[PDB]
Amino acid sequence: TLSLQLPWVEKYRPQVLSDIVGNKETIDRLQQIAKDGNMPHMIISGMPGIGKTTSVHCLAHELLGRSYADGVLELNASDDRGIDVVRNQIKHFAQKKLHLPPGKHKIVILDEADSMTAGAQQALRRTMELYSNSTRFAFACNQSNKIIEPLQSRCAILRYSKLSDEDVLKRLLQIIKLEDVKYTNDGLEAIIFTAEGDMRQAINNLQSTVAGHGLVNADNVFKIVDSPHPLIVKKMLLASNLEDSIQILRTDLWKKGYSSIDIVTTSFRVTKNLAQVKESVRLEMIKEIGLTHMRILEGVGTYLQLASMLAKIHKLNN
Amino acid sequence: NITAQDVLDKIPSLDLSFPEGKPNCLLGLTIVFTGVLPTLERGASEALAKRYGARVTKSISSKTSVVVLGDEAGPKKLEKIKQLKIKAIDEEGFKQLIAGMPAEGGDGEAAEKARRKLEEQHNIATKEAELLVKKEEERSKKLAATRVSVVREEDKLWTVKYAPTNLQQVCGNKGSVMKLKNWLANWENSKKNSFKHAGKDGSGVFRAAMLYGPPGIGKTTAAHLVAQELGYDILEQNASDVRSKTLLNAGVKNALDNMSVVGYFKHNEEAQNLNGKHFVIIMDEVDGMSGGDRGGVGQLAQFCRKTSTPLILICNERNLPKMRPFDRVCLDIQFRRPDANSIKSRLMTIAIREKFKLDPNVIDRLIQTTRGDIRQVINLLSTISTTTKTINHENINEISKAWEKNIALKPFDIAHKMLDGQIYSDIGSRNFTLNDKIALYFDDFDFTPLMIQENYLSTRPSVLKPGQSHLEAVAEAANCISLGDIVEKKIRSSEQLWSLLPLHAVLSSVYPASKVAGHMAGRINFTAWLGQNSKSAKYYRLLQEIHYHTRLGTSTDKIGLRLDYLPTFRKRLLDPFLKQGADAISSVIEVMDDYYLTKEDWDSIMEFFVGPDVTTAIIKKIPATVKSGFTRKYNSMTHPVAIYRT
DNA sequence: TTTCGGGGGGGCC
DNA sequence: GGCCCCCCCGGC
DNA sequence: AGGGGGGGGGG
DNA sequence: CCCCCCCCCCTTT
Ligand SMILES: Nc1ncnc2c1ncn2[C@@H]1O[C@H](COP(=O)(O)OP(=O)(O)OP(O)(O)=S)[C@@H](O)[C@H]1O
Ligand SMILES: Nc1ncnc2c1ncn2[C@@H]1O[C@H](COP(=O)(O)OP(=O)(O)OP(O)(O)=S)[C@@H](O)[C@H]1O
Ligand SMILES: [Mg+2]
Ligand SMILES: [Mg+2]
Repeated sequence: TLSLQLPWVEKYRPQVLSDIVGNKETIDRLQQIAKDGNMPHMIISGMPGIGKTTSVHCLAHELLGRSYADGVLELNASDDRGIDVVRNQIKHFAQKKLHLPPGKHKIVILDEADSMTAGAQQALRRTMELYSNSTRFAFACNQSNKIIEPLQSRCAILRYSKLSDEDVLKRLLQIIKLEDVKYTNDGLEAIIFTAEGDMRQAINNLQSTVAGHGLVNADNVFKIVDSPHPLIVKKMLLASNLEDSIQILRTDLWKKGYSSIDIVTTSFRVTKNLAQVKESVRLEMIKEIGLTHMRILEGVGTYLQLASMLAKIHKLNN
Repeated sequence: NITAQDVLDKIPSLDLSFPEGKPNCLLGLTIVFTGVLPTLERGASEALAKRYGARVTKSISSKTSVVVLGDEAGPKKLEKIKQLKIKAIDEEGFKQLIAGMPAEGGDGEAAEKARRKLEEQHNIATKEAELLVKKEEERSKKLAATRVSVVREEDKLWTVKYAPTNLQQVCGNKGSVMKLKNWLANWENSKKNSFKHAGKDGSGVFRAAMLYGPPGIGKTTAAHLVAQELGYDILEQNASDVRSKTLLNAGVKNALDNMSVVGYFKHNEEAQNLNGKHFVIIMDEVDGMSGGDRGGVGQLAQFCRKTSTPLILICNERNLPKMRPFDRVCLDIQFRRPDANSIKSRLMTIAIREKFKLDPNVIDRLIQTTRGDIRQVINLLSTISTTTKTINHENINEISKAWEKNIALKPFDIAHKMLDGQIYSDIGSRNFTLNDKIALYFDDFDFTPLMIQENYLSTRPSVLKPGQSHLEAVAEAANCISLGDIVEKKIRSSEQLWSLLPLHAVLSSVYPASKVAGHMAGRINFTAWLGQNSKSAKYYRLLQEIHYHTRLGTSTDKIGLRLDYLPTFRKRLLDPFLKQGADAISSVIEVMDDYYLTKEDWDSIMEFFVGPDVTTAIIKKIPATVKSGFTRKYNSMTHPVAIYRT
């Protein structure tokens, strides 16, 4: 009862570059680099649950073989990465002497490099250049704009795309085959629908199902999983009549336990990206939503305020 | 055989899917694209034009050959076209043109000259490749000779392998490199003259240099090559070193007037190499001096004027406030982004040596992808060549889109882009979305609202709704600006409601611009609110000083003092000097003594009035003798003090 | 410019 | 080693 | 947007 | 030496 089982997200984390699904071109480039060598300074960008850290770790492992423990310096947001660290520890690591195969170099992995301050990034500049014949840098980030322009100039840009439904289904089917999990097509479709291109969320929900109810079907998935509330907000804001919008707001959001601040923020975000409505209408709707958001922030967060916001939105959209 | 002019004559001329042609069929013909083409977008049309080697010019000029014209063309475009009598064609005309030149040549001197230039570029690339392979061969021979009685050349970054070796191999910024070389080659003469014999170039007065430009243009490379070519020994400090006043005054300072032991022990057998014994200081990445380097900038500025050896500073952006101390203590050298015609032969040489095909016609596009970054374009070539052996027009679009450099815009650029009517149209809004506008605001969220408020009254709109006037749109924009100001006050409060920043983006910048979006009717002006606010703060502090210097004798607040008391104080203090001459002094002094007023308070009070009661001209017109006597009388007596130890 | 709160990086001791 | 101080962001 | 500056072409 | 395209860069606490 006191022993824990390894989650499938860690038990089936890809260990070779061939097992990473999606972004076929970039993965092929990384595989060929590993086959040949001469890894350059690179920055891998993307969104959560796509395989950036997995890609960097697999590349480093396959490149350095037995010398992984001596030629890889990994630092993330859980470690101190200030100006002093960059100027002493990373500099010493880059100046270190180590024997590696002909076309191999030491690797400095900076996971979540976006959080790094400007001073540390500036200090890294000449260090990445003076010792490029023995050390190479691999940054992994979610927001590339947080990395300063001089650092971006020195590295190769690798922007990852969101995993398509086909790739997520392929990896999920492999996991099911390995774990011998009974499933139905609708259950897998629901898992993909909730995943939104996030493989980590897909695997977590797949484990929660089976762990919770057993056979994977839409019924059990939706019993444990909730359809993303942004879609509900979009449906509410696109209703033809005020009655339908209020009905959706009550039944699907208010009675489900969602807070008013969450609802208004989601409405703002959804209205921002409604390409099927004119820009002026969206701007007026955003003005009304901002008024309601300010009212909620002041402390008056009630069903009546959201209903009034919906009524004003329908007034504008007429 | 076939002349371009004849084919153009055959094509119909306008008055005021596509077929595949042959390689370089449009070579030597300059094409300018204006308006909106129903079939191809601006980017797609430009790519199709560059496919055939045509040169695209952003502006219409007398040398222009043809100008494709569609719909929605600006008045300036039509005016230039009519003035310069330049032919224009339609989509069908361009389709016929792209297939009407099977001979890809045989035309006027323009095409022949373009072909000659292309051949010269190819020959230069071939010669560079030959020299590089010869250098590799001699290096291998030396290595073999050494081994008979360490870093592999295939294990180096392409940016290191093809780094410039001499100053003639650097692409672009020829003038800046020449200026730096001249400055460092005449440093001895300037030092002998105490840096006072300003030469024709004006570089003889500066003992320090400040190189500034965008990333990846060859600044550090140029500095190091210039220092090496002249024999100087290089001392370098980068951002990886803690360049604070404490350690700067204990480190590099001593080297400013000391010989180099390395130079003496390395050039002892050389002759005429005086510079070998001297130092050249290179401070790289001065703009990278963060809080970790306290007082370093001021110490560098002080050194710039008190250095006995040449000193070169390198920075990326020179126009920051933090770089003000170097205002007029160094010779400023600007390195601009190199043009796509400067690194062309270098790219052919790299392609030849690396055994991959790089069609020249797609080289230009790559330069725009990295915004003129040579390091970035070399890295892009190295990464793409890893799996793709051909860089042609069939895949350039994907590479360009996947390697786009996202540089945050500046206040003026943000204002220009956001006050443009194109993006707010249906098609423009479809391409440039509302999310993009909010991101453009967030690029600089502290100055975008002020710039928008400053520049929303100086545009000719193109988004006016039917029946609406410019004034009504301005009023609506002002109303939304006021609402955004209220939201801003709420954000910067005791509650720190930063979650409302996106809403502010829509209320302060996006919505008013969408209401008055159009074409700027004049120069974009910097926000005037900051200087006015500083002036208001200064005047309020002065008013408070006067109020607390006169509180004992007055019954009012600061506002009441300004609005009611000060005019009568003017009548009692300034008018007498204008009527009875010097005799007023005594009386005026008495009044000041009655309210614990000083000369500084007198000037401050005189500096408040506005409108018909401005005293600047009148005060200047006062006789000098009267003011001198007033000052003498004031300083010849003892006056009371309202507040002790102010 | 700018109303707290959190983080970093340096300066006394 | 510890206070004490100054400077700088804050949406997604 | 308007004005200054750098470099290739004609002259 | 003088002039004309073609674009870039800077206004900005
Ligand atoms: N392409 C993928 N193929 C297979 N599994 C993946 C893939 N991407 C993510 N996963 C799975 O999700 C888990 C986490 O993947 P990560 O590499 O940590 O994602 P990440 O993008 O690096 O996270 P961020 O950007 O720091 S929030 C992996 O252990 C895998 O089990
Ligand atoms: N004008 C150039 N000609 C040829 N190669 C260049 C040129 N500029 C940059 N490079 C290439 O990019 C590499 C780096 O050039 P750098 O001299 O470091 O540019 P930089 O402007 O000093 O970069 P910053 O300011 O530190 S971001 C060179 O070794 C070259 O390989
Ligand atoms: Mg990760
Ligand atoms: Mg540099």
